[PDB]
Amino acid sequence: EEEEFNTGPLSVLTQSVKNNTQVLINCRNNKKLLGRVKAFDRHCNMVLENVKEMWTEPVNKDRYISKMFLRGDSVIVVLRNPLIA
Amino acid sequence: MKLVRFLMKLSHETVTIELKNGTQVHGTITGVDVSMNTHLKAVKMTLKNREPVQLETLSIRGNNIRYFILPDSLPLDTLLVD
Amino acid sequence: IGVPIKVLHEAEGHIVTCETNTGEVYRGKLIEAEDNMNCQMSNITVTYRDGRVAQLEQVYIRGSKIRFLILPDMLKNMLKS
Amino acid sequence: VKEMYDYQGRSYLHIPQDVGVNLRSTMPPEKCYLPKKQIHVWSGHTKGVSAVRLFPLSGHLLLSCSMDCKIKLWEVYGERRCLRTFIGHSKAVRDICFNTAGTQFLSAAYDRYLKLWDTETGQCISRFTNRKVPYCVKFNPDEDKQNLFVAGMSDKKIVQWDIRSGEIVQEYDRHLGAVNTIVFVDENRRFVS
Amino acid sequence: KRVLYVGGLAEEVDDKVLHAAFIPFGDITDIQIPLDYETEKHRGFAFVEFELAEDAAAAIDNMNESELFGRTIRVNLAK
Amino acid sequence: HPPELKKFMDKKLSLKLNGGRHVQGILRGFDPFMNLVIDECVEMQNNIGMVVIRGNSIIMLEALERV
Amino acid sequence: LRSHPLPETAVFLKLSPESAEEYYLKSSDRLDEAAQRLATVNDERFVSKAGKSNYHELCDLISQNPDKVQSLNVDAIIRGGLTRFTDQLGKLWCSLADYYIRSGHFEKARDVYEEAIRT
Amino acid sequence: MVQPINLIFRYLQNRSRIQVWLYEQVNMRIEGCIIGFDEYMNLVLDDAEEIHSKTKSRKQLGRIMLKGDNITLLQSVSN
Amino acid sequence: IRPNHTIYINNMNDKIKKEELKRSLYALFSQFGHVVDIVALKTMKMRGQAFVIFKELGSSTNALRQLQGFPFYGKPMRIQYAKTDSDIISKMRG
Amino acid sequence: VKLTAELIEQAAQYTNAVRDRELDLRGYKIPVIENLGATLDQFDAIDFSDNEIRKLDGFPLLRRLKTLLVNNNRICRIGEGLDQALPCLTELILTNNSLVELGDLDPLASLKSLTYLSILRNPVTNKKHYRLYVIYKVPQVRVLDFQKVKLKERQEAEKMFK
Amino acid sequence: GKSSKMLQHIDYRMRCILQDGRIFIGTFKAFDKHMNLILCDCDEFRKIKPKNSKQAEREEKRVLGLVLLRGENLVSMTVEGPPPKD
Amino acid sequence: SLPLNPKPFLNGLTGKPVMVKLKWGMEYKGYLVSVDGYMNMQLANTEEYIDGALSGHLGEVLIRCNNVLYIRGV
RNA sequence: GGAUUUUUGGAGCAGGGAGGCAUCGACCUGGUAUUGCAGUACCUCCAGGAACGGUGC
Repeated sequence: EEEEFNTGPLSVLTQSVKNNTQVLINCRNNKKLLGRVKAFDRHCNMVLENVKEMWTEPVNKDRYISKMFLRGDSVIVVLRNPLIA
Repeated sequence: MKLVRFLMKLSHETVTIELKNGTQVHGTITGVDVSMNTHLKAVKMTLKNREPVQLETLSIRGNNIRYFILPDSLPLDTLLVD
Repeated sequence: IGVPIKVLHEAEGHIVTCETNTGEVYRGKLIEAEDNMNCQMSNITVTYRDGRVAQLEQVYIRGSKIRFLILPDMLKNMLKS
Repeated sequence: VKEMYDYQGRSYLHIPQDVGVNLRSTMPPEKCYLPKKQIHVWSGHTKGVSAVRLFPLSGHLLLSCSMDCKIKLWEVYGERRCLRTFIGHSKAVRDICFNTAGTQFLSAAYDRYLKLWDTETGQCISRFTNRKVPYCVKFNPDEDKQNLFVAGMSDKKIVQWDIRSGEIVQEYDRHLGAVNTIVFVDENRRFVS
Repeated sequence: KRVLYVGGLAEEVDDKVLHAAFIPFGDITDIQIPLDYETEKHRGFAFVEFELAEDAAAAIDNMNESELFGRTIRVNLAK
Repeated sequence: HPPELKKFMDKKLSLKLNGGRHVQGILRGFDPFMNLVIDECVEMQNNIGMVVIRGNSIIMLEALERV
Repeated sequence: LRSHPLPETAVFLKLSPESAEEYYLKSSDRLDEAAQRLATVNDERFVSKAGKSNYHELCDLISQNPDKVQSLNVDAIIRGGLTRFTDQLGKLWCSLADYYIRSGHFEKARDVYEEAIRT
Repeated sequence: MVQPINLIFRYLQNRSRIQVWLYEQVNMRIEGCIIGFDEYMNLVLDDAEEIHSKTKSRKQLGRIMLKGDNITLLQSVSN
Repeated sequence: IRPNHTIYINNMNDKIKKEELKRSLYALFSQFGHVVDIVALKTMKMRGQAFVIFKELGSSTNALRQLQGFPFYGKPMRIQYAKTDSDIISKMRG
Repeated sequence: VKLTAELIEQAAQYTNAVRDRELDLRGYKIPVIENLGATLDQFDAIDFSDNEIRKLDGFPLLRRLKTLLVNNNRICRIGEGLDQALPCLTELILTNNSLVELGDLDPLASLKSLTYLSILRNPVTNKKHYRLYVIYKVPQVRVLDFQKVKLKERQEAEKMFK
Repeated sequence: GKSSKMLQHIDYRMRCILQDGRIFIGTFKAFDKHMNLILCDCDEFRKIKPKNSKQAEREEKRVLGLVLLRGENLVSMTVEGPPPKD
Repeated sequence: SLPLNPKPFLNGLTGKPVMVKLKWGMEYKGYLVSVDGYMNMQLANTEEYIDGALSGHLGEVLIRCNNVLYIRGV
């Protein structure tokens, strides 16, 4: 199982936790959560730090959330990048 | 690993939860179970496009949760230990 | 096996009302109720979302696509739990 | 007992339907298993069963041969019920075979006779003669020729019988001594005696 | 859960006696007593079906091991 | 478990599917997921022949025959 | 019984009068209902006494004993002993719960019943 | 009785061109030749097409693996 | 053609929609006894016709004699006993 | 043989030939329509044929009742608050009853959904202008006595009685 | 640990919120793994949950009776009133 | 081909340029790095095509399995 | 005592916008065909009418 977290597509999350790097999460709510992965699981539940939530309403909006838990079903996409840099 | 276990440790914390249907829930956790079914007390719940209502107790089916906003104080590194 | 499920099986042979996930409302005799809530019924009255009614002899609805069921009050009198 | 008919008119062969899994079922169920636990005694027979065979298509029914001159059908699902008994042989029944479609049924006994049966009534449809005791008998597998019987005889020969005529179609004399068993290596085309 | 088994019935007990003994718990829909036609007497047991399962339950609790016609009876869900 | 559908085998049926979609045809078989084989199927009308309906998307069925 | 059903649909004091006037086991349940209604005091216990006059009954009386524990004491214990069930240890459990907080010479008497043959 | 999975196995063997009804999307359907499939009804389609019922327009796809999540219905087409 | 539970009607105005035809047929024929079912199609073959099935046979005979040539939606209906027994009757009998 | 709750509870209940839920109250010799509350508003149709009812009245509020078959009774009068207890009454079959005066049919004007009306074999039928009178006073009817109410009849009924 | 969080509210009158946004108020008598619920003397509300709305408290109320709700379509529950004694 | 199944097809397509359509109509073109048992998908040098038009160049991307409509090699 | 009849779950996420367009269906006037023994998407055709009904943007 660890092997599948380590080398499979979830290695994106595994890599973000290890390097304390930022990732953008496109989300079902049409919102995007930008931050660092403290923890994750099979379902893509996550505990996130320094989250910048961004969305639109046209008007763009954002808000800072230091500490939060995301239920993984809401995940559409998870992006790793030269974002942290 | 199983992050629901982490949430199960948060009894007596106060949190804000955003629901899948947009509803916002602020209250004190009395219990999270294995299905992430969450139970609270002293709850101020604001359905999208209403003024808040206060409930002494509220019980949420786990699947209907989008995300929890945790106390800034929360010592995550402690809670992530098993 | 769940407590509500046992009570559902108890309503077999009684007149029950069923609303689907799409809000169509089916009233008639419950012939068979499966464990997963799959429902065989007969001599139905169906009331659509526009309000109109129709009549059907025989129906079978998948459990997942049921929102809820109304059972007789004859059952109410499983008080142990 | 009082079997007669079941349900609303369903035969004691036509549909397996109730049992977990599916009789129509693809040929390989899965990676196979070996059993420890025994479920049904069955009995009925006061003498050792001569033979046991399942049912054409999928194991819906099971059929047994008694040396008490008797043949019995069974659920084959561990179910208590034995369907309809058959009686009509003088001496112990040696072997049997089923109609590929599954409606007819054939038995051979040491009484020098061979009988064609209606699996749905127990009716002795036809009896085939000849002096020699008949050992293993098969029914042609091919859809085209369900009609032909192939009977192996103690007296060297194998004989094809036209079911409709009841007459001998084709004798096979090449073999020496007794014939024990006949299979079909490829349906219709060949068989190994 | 509406049908009860009732055993340990004395010879004098019949469907009328059973109706009278169990009706205090609730309405009854059926009472069956298997008979031996060679003797014309019952075999010592019967099945009593209540209209409501809750009533059948109360009957089991109060009638099991109770006395009827001088002897102890046995009462429980039939199946 | 199997769905209890043997009663409906080889009968003409009216199938309400998600998306407000409706088809009619003869039941030729099923599996534990309630996936169906429907023969002589008609989209409600245009004839589509023998088809597979995934049980997932089956809302309701109604017999057009007496069972 | 249908009149009792329509009266049940009508159903609280006057309904209790209609029920008591209507009043085998159903009358006892109606008596327990009269006790639950009257207690909503001692008069309800009197209704429990009339319910005892109606006679099951033992169970109901035992329940009533739970509602008023220090109310009658030895008299309540006598009501228990007067009942007469052939086994009926559960009553011994009731006396046991009564003694956890009661004691006295009476506790010893309760223990003595305990000596009585059963299991 | 024909089992649904087997029908598919037939579609596969036949190389009949197949038209798929998708879940909760009526304006588009998918077409192709089933080359293989799995226990989840996930399909490998060849020379596949998006079919716009509204626009009468076809989008050319080639090698497609369609998740079974989307499958409402499976039909065969002569084309 | 012997008396039958089912009556065959022809010479009916085929412009009436099928569900309306069946409902008026039911209404009209209810006066003689319970009508179990009505079979009426608009195919070329079957248009302008209907089979009305009654629980009681006496009801069918009374209907036949009393409504022969009754003006229905403009035309005089022609009634006769059906050639065969209705499937529903055969199932209800055996 | 009063129409009672007990009577209704043992009465044949079924899905009729036109696919509606119908209650069978035929041939009981009922004289007065009463106690319909016990049907619990669960029927689309109620068959009261071959009884002895005198007045079409006495109904509770029944929202699902759409068809009333009242053949071979003794109906001589129609109650005045019928729409208040039967709002969706769409079909009324009164064949072979006792309505004698055109004015006795007046209460049917208040049944807003009434579309199928049959009054055959009633003395009232032979009264001069019976058809035009019904058409003008109960315009919501589309089929009268199994014949289509046509435009020309409506106009003709507009002249007379205007 | 305790499993009680549902069992506590059993027998109580409960306000249950559905996924479409309906309000089911009934006596909470049973539940299960899926949160399929058994609700006695159950009514449905659509427009409001009253907190003493001076105009009226009740619009689009429907009496249902004995209801079994499937857990799939349940969102949440709060205590509405104490158990009826009966 | 002689039966070509979902799983092998996807495995053959690892190391290759793919495009994934999601149920929601977004499209993502990139090199398929890997897939897992649940058919979650990992792209590199991802690009986003919405309305079939290049929207955003995104880099390395995880797509949750339940979102996927279909995958195409391209 | 996490592998298909409970309790280690296959769930999940997604709806407002505006104050005409597209499709489906009865439908209403005239006139016209059809007279046949049935178990049903729907049911003649021809011309005219829709300040009709539903669904989506």
